[PDB]
Amino acid sequence: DMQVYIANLGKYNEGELVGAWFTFPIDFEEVKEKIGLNDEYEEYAIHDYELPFTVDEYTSIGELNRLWEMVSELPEELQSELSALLTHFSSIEELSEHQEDIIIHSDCDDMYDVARYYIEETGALGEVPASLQNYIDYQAYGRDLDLSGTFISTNHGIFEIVY
Amino acid sequence: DMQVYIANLGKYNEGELVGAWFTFPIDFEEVKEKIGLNDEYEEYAIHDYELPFTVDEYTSIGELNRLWEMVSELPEELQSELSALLTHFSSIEELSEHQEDIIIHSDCDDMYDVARYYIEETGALGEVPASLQNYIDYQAYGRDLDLSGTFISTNHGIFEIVY
Repeated sequence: DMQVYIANLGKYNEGELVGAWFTFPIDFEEVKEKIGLNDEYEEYAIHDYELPFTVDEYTSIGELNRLWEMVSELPEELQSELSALLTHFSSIEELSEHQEDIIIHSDCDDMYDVARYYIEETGALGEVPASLQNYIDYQAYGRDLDLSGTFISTNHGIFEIVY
Repeated sequence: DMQVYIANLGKYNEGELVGAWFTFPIDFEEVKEKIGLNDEYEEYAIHDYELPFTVDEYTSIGELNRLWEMVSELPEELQSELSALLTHFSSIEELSEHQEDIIIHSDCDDMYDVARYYIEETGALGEVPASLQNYIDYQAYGRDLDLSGTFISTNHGIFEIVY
């Protein structure tokens, strides 16, 4: 759970490759004494990992401890879908800039229900007469809410990135 | 134009059948002297006609003069489509009972425009918000206006028989 397999730059041939699992936070010296060395300090071969995001094989461990703070800062419904938010954003820092703009529809599951929420519950367009209340198109209004703003659909609800 | 070919019960064999055209009103004696007789008074063989409605071959001429008053009483948009009104009613007298109930949409031509008239112009269901004004289904509301009341479609406009 949110861990790495970080050893080693020594043994490029990887004869009985070592270094199993380290959760966060991470010491340099504890991992270095866990995995040894190649008589000098070149380590953190990030071979395997298990993270909600993507990281390269040459990333410094300080950047991993930097990113872990911002990842563990967020609530679980954000942390369950960090790659889905990364499909619109570009970094965890940029997500941390706008981490209150994202509106979460746990109740709504598809665009019909999003339109029905914005019309029936909120009254964003105005009051709804009851004889009109059944005769309102939701699909075309849902398509125009899709083409106006930016909506992302996940398993839990619908994420709405607002400006 | 609204006339008949009424001769004769004499000459069942119709050897040089006579009696050409008589508009309304109709005399018994003028037609009888126009077409002759068979030494007695049996006449008004209604063979051909040209009328906005349907009449049988044994109808008395007094009933024709009776019906012509009610037919010529109506305005031309009713008189242009008397058979279309007869598809819902049963007689010209019954049409004369309810001759003010029929509402005429010269402007509207199909059920989409009838729904758009009842919603946008009248506001039968209430006020229309402008951001809602495009997102209102008219086809389903038109189908339910069709299945609720009684609408008849002609060349000129739409006839609405109201209760």
